[PDB]
Amino acid sequence: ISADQVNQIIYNLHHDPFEILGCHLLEEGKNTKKWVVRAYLPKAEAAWVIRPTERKEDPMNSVHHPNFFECIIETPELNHYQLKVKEGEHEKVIYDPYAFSSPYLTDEDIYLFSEGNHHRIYEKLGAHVGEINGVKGVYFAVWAPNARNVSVIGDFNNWDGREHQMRKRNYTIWELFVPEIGSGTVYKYEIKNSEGHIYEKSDPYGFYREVRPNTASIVVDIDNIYQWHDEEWLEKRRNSDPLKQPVSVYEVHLGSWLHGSSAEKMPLLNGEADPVIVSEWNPGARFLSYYELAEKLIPYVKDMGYTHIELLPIAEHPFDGSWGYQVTGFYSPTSRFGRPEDFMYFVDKCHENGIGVILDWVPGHFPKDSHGLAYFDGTHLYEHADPRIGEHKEWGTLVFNYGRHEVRNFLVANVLFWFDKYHVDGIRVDAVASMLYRNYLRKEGEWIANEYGGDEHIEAVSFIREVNTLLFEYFPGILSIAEESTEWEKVSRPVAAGGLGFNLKWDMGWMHDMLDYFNIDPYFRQYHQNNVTFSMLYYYNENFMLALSHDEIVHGKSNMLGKMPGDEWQKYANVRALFTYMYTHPGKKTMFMSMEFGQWSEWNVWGDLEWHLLQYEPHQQLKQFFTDLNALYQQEPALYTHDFEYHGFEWIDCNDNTHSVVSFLRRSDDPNDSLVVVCNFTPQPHSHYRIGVPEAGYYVELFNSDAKQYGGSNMGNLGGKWADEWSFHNKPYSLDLCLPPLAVLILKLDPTKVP
Ligand SMILES: [Mg+2]
Ligand SMILES: [Mg+2]
Ligand SMILES: [Mg+2]
Ligand SMILES: [Mg+2]
Repeated sequence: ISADQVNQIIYNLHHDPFEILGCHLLEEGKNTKKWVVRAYLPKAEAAWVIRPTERKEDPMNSVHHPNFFECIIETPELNHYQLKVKEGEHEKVIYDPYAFSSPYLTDEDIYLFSEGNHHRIYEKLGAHVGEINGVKGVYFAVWAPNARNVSVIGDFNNWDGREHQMRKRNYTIWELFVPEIGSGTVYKYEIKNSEGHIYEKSDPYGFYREVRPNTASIVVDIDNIYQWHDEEWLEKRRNSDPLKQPVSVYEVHLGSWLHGSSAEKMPLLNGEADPVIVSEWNPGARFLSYYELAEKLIPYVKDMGYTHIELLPIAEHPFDGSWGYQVTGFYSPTSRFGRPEDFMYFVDKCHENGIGVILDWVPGHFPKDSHGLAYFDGTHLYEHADPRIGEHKEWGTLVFNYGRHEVRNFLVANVLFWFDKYHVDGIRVDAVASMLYRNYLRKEGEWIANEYGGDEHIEAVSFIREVNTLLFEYFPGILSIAEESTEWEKVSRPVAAGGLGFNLKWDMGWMHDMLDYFNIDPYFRQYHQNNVTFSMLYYYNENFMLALSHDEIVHGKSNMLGKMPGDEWQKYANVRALFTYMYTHPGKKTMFMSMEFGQWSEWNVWGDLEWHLLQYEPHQQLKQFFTDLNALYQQEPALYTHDFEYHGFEWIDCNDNTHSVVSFLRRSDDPNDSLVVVCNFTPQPHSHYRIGVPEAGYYVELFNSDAKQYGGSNMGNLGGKWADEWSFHNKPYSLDLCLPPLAVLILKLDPTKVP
């Protein structure tokens, strides 16, 4: 490029910067092409072009001006890239602001979508504010290849689409530009199918939706509604390995954490709306907005000390009682809690407080509701036509045709969408087995095998691998968490190693072992010592997340206290011992709202949590317990640097079944960060109990779950204990401990202590 062209850009004299900025073809070779990407990045000193799907990165060079950059790249196609931009000591990664010169679908967009590889399809499908032929308006586009006709109906034409019939492009996608309407427009698509039947559909790629049970889509100017402040969070994430950090997740169902009064409006970020009543049977209650949740949930979490919030599915869903797991509006955060920019504000405020956001994401199925994706164009479009692979009959839902390119693309791009537009830090996928098996919840003679005779759902395995390949290329540093309940192998291993590409898997066997164990009367736990220790046998086959989830405190299973035997003191003590063990056992941690304050009743998705319990000392003490435990977890490297290496854990003794006592070490990089953990899972105290330790010296009692401030009896070692030169458990030194009842101790060598 010339200096004159540069200067035109720098001084805002150029007639159309898209002519120069963005990605432009320079030449075509025999087997490749030469491209330039240009960027004007005021205040940046350096920039790179990332091609995350090829795992490449090329520096950009300043050209004529220190803030004007170019990068020449040879490759057959340059569809997928990001700009990494350094301003002083800080780096951000963004999509190219000049990527798309027009709001309409190009030939190239259509080709990539036809092939299943348009990672940014949601920039063109759906509804977008823009300009065509000189006039501002909204561009609508929808995939419906077998429809006979499609029209845009909405507020702007009183729901009569005769003058807003769409144009079909390439036998596949319908479009229309509507001048002089903007964000806030309410609409649907009116489709006529091959039989002549006329019906109404919400926008599959819609960005916002009326409040259930209404279903019209609403136009959002998604790139001009919110100003983020989380660049430093996003930089640290991208440059860190979350597997080597503390990860303690507070799992939350937004609709049922806390309710407000329906006698007032729902406040929004700089605005308000009518209240959304929780149900017809509880009409005095409304949901809190994303905005109110930012102001209330986030400081609550921060003070408790969790590193992450995990949300039950926030994608738009018609029935509260599905908990969000039957989604019909995959590209919009539920309108129960306000607008897209209110959820953006929630995430930005998490990041300001140093808290990450994990979304439960639901690619496995979708419900039959007629506004949604089902039978979209008068054919089996999103779902597979064969009910043996396209329906989950026991659930009454439909299963995506993962082999069909445009369906694969809908979902792959949807996962990316949440990380792009809403800056989330992770996803969690429930019931991964439901996708992986062609015989899932199907009787003999009612499913068919794959092309090799097996039960593996090949197309679904390929989709999962593609999702996780792409996610980590575009957004390194994120969490991709699976729950897979059939011992499918290598769930949390890289795709190139034959895995499914997740980086963490819920340890469901661990969860069952613990909750079954703790539910046993303590005298009988001697017959089930193996529940305590067994999960360490397979532990290194995956990267495990230790999750005690929402699913465990519903349907007659009781809340945590209710699972435990004994009198009220012992029930609390059991909860503290279980969770101290959980936080000291190798693996990352997840627990569900209400567990941290000892709610007695099961989680009820139709009400809110029993916050009044925190008026009382025992609940307050348990909450302080969790606060201190989260703090300890973040403060002790041996609890998080080596979760997934043999070095990070070793049993000291796990053979005393007759007293339900086990002990173990956790280690990190520094040998002085080693921790000694001792568990007593009966109510019998022990005044002298010997445990082998690896070094001489004074072992401080760093944590004790029987402390009086946690509701315990305050038994313990009065600060700590000198090791004896007295070999035990095959170690040269040993501690003569007092073990409190139904309690866990954590001890740590203070090598500077005065003898
Ligand atoms: Mg009509
Ligand atoms: Mg399940
Ligand atoms: Mg057993
Ligand atoms: Mg309530």
